[PDB]
Amino acid sequence: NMKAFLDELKAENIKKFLYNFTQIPHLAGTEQNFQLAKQIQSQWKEFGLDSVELAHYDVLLSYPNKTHPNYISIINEDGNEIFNTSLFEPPPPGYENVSDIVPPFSAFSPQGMPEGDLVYVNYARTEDFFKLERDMKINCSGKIVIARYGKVFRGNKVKNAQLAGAKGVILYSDPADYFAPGVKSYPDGWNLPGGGVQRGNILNLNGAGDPLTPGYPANEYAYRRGIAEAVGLPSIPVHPIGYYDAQKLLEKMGGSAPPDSSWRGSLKVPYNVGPGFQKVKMHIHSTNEVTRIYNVIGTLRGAVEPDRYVILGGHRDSWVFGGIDPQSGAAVVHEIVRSFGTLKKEGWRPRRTILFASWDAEEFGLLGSTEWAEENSRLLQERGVAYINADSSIEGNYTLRVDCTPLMYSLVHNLTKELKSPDEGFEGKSLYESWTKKSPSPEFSGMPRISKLGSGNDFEVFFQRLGIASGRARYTKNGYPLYHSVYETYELVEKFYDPMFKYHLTVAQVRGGMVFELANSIVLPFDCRDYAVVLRKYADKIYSISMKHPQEMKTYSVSFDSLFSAVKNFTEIASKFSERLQDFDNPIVLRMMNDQLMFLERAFIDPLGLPDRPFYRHVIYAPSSHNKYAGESFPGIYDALFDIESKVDPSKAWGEVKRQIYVAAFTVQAAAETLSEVA
Amino acid sequence: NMKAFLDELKAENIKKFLYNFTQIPHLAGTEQNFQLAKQIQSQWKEFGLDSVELAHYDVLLSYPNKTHPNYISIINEDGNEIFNTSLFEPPPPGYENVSDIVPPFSAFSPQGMPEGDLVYVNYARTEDFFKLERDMKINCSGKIVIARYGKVFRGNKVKNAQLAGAKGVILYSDPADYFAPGVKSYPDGWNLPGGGVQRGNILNLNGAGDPLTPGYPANEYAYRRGIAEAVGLPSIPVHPIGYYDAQKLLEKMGGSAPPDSSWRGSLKVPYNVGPGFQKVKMHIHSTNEVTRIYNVIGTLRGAVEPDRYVILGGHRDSWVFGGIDPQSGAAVVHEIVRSFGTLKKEGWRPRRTILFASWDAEEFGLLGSTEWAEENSRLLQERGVAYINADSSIEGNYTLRVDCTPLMYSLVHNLTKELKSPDEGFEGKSLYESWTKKSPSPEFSGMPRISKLGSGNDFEVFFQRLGIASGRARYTKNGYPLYHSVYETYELVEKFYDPMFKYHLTVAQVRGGMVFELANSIVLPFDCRDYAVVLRKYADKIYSISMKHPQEMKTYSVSFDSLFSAVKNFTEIASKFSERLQDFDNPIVLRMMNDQLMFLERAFIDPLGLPDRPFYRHVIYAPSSHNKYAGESFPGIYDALFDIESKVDPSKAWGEVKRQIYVAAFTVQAAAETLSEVA
Ligand SMILES: *[C@@H]1O[C@H](CO)[C@@H](O[C@@H]2O[C@H](CO)[C@@H](O[C@@H]3O[C@H](CO)[C@@H](O)[C@H](O[C@H]4O[C@H](CO)[C@@H](O)[C@H](O)[C@@H]4O)[C@@H]3O)[C@H](O)[C@H]2NC(C)=O)[C@H](O)[C@H]1NC(C)=O
Ligand SMILES: *[C@@H]1O[C@H](CO)[C@@H](O[C@@H]2O[C@H](CO)[C@@H](O[C@@H]3O[C@H](CO)[C@@H](O)[C@H](O[C@H]4O[C@H](CO)[C@@H](O)[C@H](O)[C@@H]4O)[C@@H]3O)[C@H](O)[C@H]2NC(C)=O)[C@H](O)[C@H]1NC(C)=O
Ligand SMILES: *[C@@H]1O[C@H](CO)[C@@H](O[C@@H]2O[C@H](CO)[C@@H](O)[C@H](O)[C@H]2NC(C)=O)[C@H](O)[C@H]1NC(C)=O
Ligand SMILES: *[C@@H]1O[C@H](CO)[C@@H](O[C@@H]2O[C@H](CO)[C@@H](O)[C@H](O)[C@H]2NC(C)=O)[C@H](O)[C@H]1NC(C)=O
Ligand SMILES: *[C@@H]1O[C@H](CO)[C@@H](O[C@@H]2O[C@H](CO)[C@@H](O)[C@H](O)[C@H]2NC(C)=O)[C@H](O)[C@H]1NC(C)=O
Ligand SMILES: *[C@@H]1O[C@H](CO)[C@@H](O[C@@H]2O[C@H](CO)[C@@H](O)[C@H](O)[C@H]2NC(C)=O)[C@H](O)[C@H]1NC(C)=O
Ligand SMILES: *[C@@H]1O[C@H](CO)[C@@H](O)[C@H](O)[C@H]1NC(C)=O
Ligand SMILES: *[C@@H]1O[C@H](CO)[C@@H](O)[C@H](O)[C@H]1NC(C)=O
Ligand SMILES: *[C@@H]1O[C@H](CO)[C@@H](O)[C@H](O)[C@H]1NC(C)=O
Ligand SMILES: *[C@@H]1O[C@H](CO)[C@@H](O)[C@H](O)[C@H]1NC(C)=O
Ligand SMILES: *[C@@H]1O[C@H](CO)[C@@H](O)[C@H](O)[C@H]1NC(C)=O
Ligand SMILES: *[C@@H]1O[C@H](CO)[C@@H](O)[C@H](O)[C@H]1NC(C)=O
Ligand SMILES: N[C@@H](CCC(=O)O)C(=O)O
Ligand SMILES: N[C@@H](CCC(=O)O)C(=O)O
Ligand SMILES: [Ca+2]
Ligand SMILES: [Ca+2]
Ligand SMILES: [Cl-]
Ligand SMILES: [Cl-]
Ligand SMILES: [Zn+2]
Ligand SMILES: [Zn+2]
Ligand SMILES: [Zn+2]
Ligand SMILES: [Zn+2]
Repeated sequence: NMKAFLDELKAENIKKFLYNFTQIPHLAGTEQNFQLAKQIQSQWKEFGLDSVELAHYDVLLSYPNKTHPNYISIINEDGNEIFNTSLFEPPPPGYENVSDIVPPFSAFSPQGMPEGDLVYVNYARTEDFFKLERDMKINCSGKIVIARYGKVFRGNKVKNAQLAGAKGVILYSDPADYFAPGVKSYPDGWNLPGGGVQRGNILNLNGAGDPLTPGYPANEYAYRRGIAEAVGLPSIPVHPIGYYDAQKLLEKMGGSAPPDSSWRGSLKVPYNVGPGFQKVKMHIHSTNEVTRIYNVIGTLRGAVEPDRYVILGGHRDSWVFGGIDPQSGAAVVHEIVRSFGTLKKEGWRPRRTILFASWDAEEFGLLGSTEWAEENSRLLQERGVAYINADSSIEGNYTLRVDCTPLMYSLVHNLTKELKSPDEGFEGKSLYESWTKKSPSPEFSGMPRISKLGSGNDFEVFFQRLGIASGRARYTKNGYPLYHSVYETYELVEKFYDPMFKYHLTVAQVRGGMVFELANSIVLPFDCRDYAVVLRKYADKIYSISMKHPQEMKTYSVSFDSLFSAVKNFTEIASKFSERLQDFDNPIVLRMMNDQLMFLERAFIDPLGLPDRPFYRHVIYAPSSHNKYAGESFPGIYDALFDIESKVDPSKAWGEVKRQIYVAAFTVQAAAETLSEVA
Repeated sequence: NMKAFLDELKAENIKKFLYNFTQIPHLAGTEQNFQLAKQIQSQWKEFGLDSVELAHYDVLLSYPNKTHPNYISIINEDGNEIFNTSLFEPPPPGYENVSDIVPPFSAFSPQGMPEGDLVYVNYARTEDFFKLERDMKINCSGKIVIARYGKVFRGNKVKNAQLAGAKGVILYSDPADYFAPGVKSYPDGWNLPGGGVQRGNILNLNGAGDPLTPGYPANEYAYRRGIAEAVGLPSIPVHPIGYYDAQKLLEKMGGSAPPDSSWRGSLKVPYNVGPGFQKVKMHIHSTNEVTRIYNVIGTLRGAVEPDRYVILGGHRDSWVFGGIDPQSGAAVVHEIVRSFGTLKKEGWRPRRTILFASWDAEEFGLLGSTEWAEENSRLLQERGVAYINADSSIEGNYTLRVDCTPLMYSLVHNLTKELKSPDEGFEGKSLYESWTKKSPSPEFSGMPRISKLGSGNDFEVFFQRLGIASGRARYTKNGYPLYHSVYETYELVEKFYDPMFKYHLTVAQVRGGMVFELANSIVLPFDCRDYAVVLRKYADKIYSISMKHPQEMKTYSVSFDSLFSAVKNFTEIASKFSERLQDFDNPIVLRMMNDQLMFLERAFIDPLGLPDRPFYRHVIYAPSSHNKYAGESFPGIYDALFDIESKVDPSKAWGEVKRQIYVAAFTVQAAAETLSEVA
């Protein structure tokens, strides 16, 4: 049973694995990450899984030219390079003989050497550019943005800069965002040093996966698009830097003052917006190449319903050592596997099949999970019960953070009531109790906050494309300063985040317990009434956004009646379905009603996808078009409404709002009807 | 059991229903067809079904203007109308007081009054236009085609004419195609009189359904496209005529002689190609309007697997009386229903649920079946076992004609061995025996011909869009002369086609028996090895077509290795799966293996659809792009190869051939892998 599963999980084992996974870098496409794949595969076999395979793909990756390094310069009137940005981050104590630390770079930047005047765009959010071009009338065409990291996924910043006419982008970490007050830089605390730099990709893939093979797995015979028809590439060069290098570029900034204090970081600088101050010159030399990646897929066959899959997955590739991101998730998955395999060795099997995955190339655009899911989509869509992600277990040590589909709200509520809080001041009390005192829902009542799933991690294809119920759980802060830098080490974790490994252990219990229950409970632990509740809230919300335009709603006859009508029927049919679920015995009726619960998330998929994003097919949730990390509810209506006052042809824009209301109402009705009696 | 089902079916009942369904016209969108819907619904209730509902939709239909009739004219130098074509067909004996016989028209023609010179294009097939523009260098721009009916779906002719620059199309029935030697015109035989005219729509919908709501059901709150963004409308006027009116238009034809004898009909005319001879003028005045249609859906709940649906469906709407098309199919469905409901009344239930449908508006583009399937797609795709169509039971009286997915080849083989042939000279012998002596397969061996499913009938959405295994069966000739004319009456059927109603009865046994077996057999009666066999044949075929371009295949490295490799694995995995299907007991393993058989057809669906035809998603079969009625195998590769010697950029054209090989190979592999062990 479950308690046996949970008691077998040990903090010491997690620590031991984390140490083992973080001694060398494990960058996607390198031999070191292949070797770790082979190790994971051996150990998952010894741990007891029925099978463990490597699935490999040849996908577009991106690396810096080892002999022609990337950097940024200030240049004078005569073209001499008076300031050069660092070529590498200062390696942390004791790691100075590690080879193959990839220098800071923006994966997938095109090559180029643009010169021009700087403009400072704050976080390069959609609204930051709105402030620039609309209020301040500053024009970014032919300019070079600098933008600080924070708030939104860096791909969105680059996209916004492109559309504003920019010819390059420089990203940097501002200490207002990445330097927490009163704690020391690494190695003496967990803050970002001025030489530290955040790596990461800058693609705008919108669920496509490998940019060369959208729709189809990048296997041995795959037909690849030419690089110019590739999906999601930036067309301007991009490079990130630390805040020491950034102070040098920002201190000379002229032109307009910052519009208000929310544009000002905490470097001792004016934070003028520009343009200009001498010029800035980018040197970027990174190549794209097709490179083999390896997913490890472990199978633990179910005893009764082996054709029903519960998937626990997270990535293995890291930018550098991956002490938090991802090896603190991976070390948790490893111990979960060990523990399931221990039960299995004593003759136990879960009722449903469990798949365990170590994904590759997540850092480069979720490529490993996506290619695999493109290869196995027919299996996943007819047999896929649930996907639980397993990236970083900790990004802080304050409380639990859970993002999931409404179908798992009750499962998570119940599970955390049975678990001991690891928090200081809640010993004896339940994880539910600490989590809900520390992070209460705004949306009602005596309950913990659970957020919407956006994207930016490996659950994306499973949820947004295929409609498999998904969740994720980790310990969070009240990203983190050392995110995607060389300073993310084992030492960072043991010394400053989780010395006892008890937050790790709690996350392993939450992740492992969700999976256990999904794989073993007789009736699937999904509550469809939870979907009914949030659908009303999302419909109230999208309605209020529309009601900011009362005249247009009158003129174009914009009714939401059909959506509220669908949400009411969903509520009603969902009640009747839960009554039936309580009142029945009989392996056919059980299978039928489980298939209804399993397919309910599936019912929200529209095979035509959302407008211009064919691979985002969930009608209720999609990643925000302005921030891949954030989920948006009723995304088709929300985007049809966004900035609608600026459109040229209002009747066409409002026509499209109404079309999206119709699609959402139809889809909510049709979802509901999957829970009606079947005949 | 089955024999009980079959013995309850009576020829007299079929005759009785046919008579009842053919006394007045039942045109889609008229009150008469609504009344027949209500009648069907009452009777299916009295016959015993658990429920019977009307599902209605508001769809774009097309009617002639009652006060401004459509016609064609010859006009002289001064614009006087010297010949006018008939306004109506001479009504048959005894029906001259029937009101609301819709005059001949081409449903969905736009309005217009074009004048110009005639050009004669034979059947207006793709190759006919190739002969015109390529060999004979005749140019159809600003001209008016006339084309005879035959060979290909009339929508394709209109499309071909449009792309050739034509400004109007006149369709007519040539006696070489619609006047069988040695039999008399109606009412004294079954031939087309010179005043008879073939109605029918001329849309190019490619699976879209209602032209205003592609993707989504045309329900009460549907957002409709404007008519100018509508799907599949012709942009030139079209009108059909009989061969008396056609002789008048053809006799004066000048310009080039016909290129050979296959362009010559059997009117005593030269069959000159034109252009010119005086001019031709079209008067077309038909409107498009949104009109309510009604499907009747009957449910017979399954006793064990009520969440698994076997669907028997056919249309109810007719152009006029619908004596063959469709009421001879509908009268068969009615008796099948009666007969199932009789068993039900004696306490029996089928194992799986059976749905019975009387579709509306099939004649206008398969709109009734498609809208319903767009509304219920989530149900159909997770629960849909099979669809059997039930249009015209007879189009002749020579032998059986069966088109179906390979998955039903063995079911149909077995079923027809248990049925008595109704043929003259095969009394005592089996339907299998007559069918295979009369119509032997070219493709191998001692077996009857079974054709590929194309489209042009209500199975389209179920098979080509949703991937539900489908079939159809009817008696055929060695279309038929009176197709879609006023002369298609009950009398036509009783006097000349099937006086005893024994061909009807045989078709009711074949249709009803297929459904019985699908709904009641413990293991689904699908043989996946049958798919393996035809996949090799289709891959040999597509390969041979490519090998007509050996140089290009060398230059661009066009390999089919991946496809043959996928077909071999499918063959192998399909053998192993059938071994397992024989060797097992246990309601879970049974359900699992049935789900594997049910989803196998589903596995061939590509959610991105075929290029430019998003609603044709089956990778193995699609309607021919040159003839909606004909199925084409590996349609994505075949269309990438079609007329490839004429493309401007050969490396791009051959690039697209290879991409399609990759899609087909991936899809065959992925389909196969759904039949592998599940964990
Ligand atoms: C939520 O669930 C309910 C089911 O309880 C469902 O209600 C349906 O609403 C539609 C109207 O929106 C109803 O449509 C009617 O159907 C009848 C036949 O039974 C027609 O005669 C009616 O048509 C006339 O009136 C229209 C409206 O003014 C006219 O425009 C039209 O031209 C006709 O004159 C009418 O269309 C439907 O019957 C009910 N079903 C019920 C009550 O069982 C509702 O739609 C669901 N919500 C969503 C978004 O799906
Ligand atoms: C039909 O079924 C069979 C399964 O029985 C399946 O065979 C697979 O074929 C591919 C090759 O097309 C194999 O790929 C290999 O994988 C190994 C790892 O196990 C690699 O080391 C190999 O890579 C090297 O060689 C390549 C080819 O020259 C190089 O291009 C590459 O860069 C490497 O140097 C190789 O890729 C795969 O392992 C087998 N699986 C087996 C035999 O189990 C076949 O693909 C199926 N057909 C289709 C269309 O799916
Ligand atoms: C991580 O742990 C594994 C196994 O516990 C270590 O890999 C083993 O290393 C020993 C000594 O070289 C060998 O006997 C085995 O062949 C290895 N097992 C494998 C690959 O499965 C691995 O060295 C540890 N990594 C580090 C850096 O400490
Ligand atoms: C979470 O736990 C609650 C309380 O145990 C569960 O709700 C009860 O479930 C039982 C078992 O079916 C019902 O008889 C009770 O009537 C339910 N009570 C309440 C308060 O609703 C709930 O089902 C659990 N959720 C899961 C496991 O998904
Ligand atoms: C077709 O058959 C049906 C029923 O067998 C006939 O409809 C019935 O007509 C009688 C006499 O008018 C009434 O008592 C019933 O109300 C009708 N039943 C219905 C609508 O279900 C129908 O008239 C026949 N049609 C023709 C043209 O013969
Ligand atoms: C059609 O009938 C043939 C002959 O009865 C069936 O094939 C046999 O099926 C039985 C029952 O499972 C097997 O034990 C035999 O070995 C099969 N024999 C042959 C010649 O293959 C076939 O399964 C039937 N097809 C259906 C009902 O789909
Ligand atoms: C790295 O830089 C130099 C200069 O262009 C050259 O040797 C080599 O082509 C580069 N490597 C690449 C493009 O991968
Ligand atoms: C920047 O680097 C370039 C190329 O190596 C060099 O010419 C220049 O001197 C450098 N500038 C400084 C200040 O070091
Ligand atoms: C973890 O522990 C303490 C407890 O509040 C906290 O103050 C400290 O900042 C935390 N560590 C990190 C890295 O957030
Ligand atoms: C039928 O024709 C006449 C002339 O245009 C007119 O009375 C009426 O508008 C027409 N009906 C239509 C367009 O439905
Ligand atoms: C054709 O019909 C028109 C309109 O009714 C009329 O003016 C003309 O006379 C007709 N031609 C003949 C030959 O009847
Ligand atoms: C039906 O019966 C006879 C038998 O051969 C045939 O000659 C006749 O042409 C058939 N009827 C039709 C309409 O095809
Ligand atoms: N999690 C990685 C990848 C995100 C993505 O490519 O969507 C990041 O946030 O950088
Ligand atoms: N069966 C009808 C309709 C075909 C279609 O619209 O596809 C015909 O052939 O006219
Ligand atoms: Ca891909
Ligand atoms: Ca529609
Ligand atoms: Cl996660
Ligand atoms: Cl048919
Ligand atoms: Zn990560
Ligand atoms: Zn990361
Ligand atoms: Zn028909
Ligand atoms: Zn027809």
